[PDB]
Amino acid sequence: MADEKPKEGVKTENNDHINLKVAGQDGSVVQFKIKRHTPLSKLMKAYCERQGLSMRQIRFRFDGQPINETDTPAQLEMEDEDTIDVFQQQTGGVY
Repeated sequence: MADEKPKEGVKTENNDHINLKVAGQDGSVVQFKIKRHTPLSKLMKAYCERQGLSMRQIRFRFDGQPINETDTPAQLEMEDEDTIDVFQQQTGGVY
């Protein structure tokens, strides 16, 4: 069915608080914090804002199984300072 798709920056209640590490071999490792029920997308958009060198070349992957955009750390078990391997461009960023 058709519905709204608000993709803006906003704050919300505090559910959980886990840890994550974006180890980009094609760029650099970066640590960040997020809640249990939170759209990883919000993290992507923010990334570009800082280092918009490869927003269309981002792919979160873990040493166990692939990850999508409609997924969460709740049913992924990716907490406790879990470093999710991520790949990026080769001639666009800086590694």
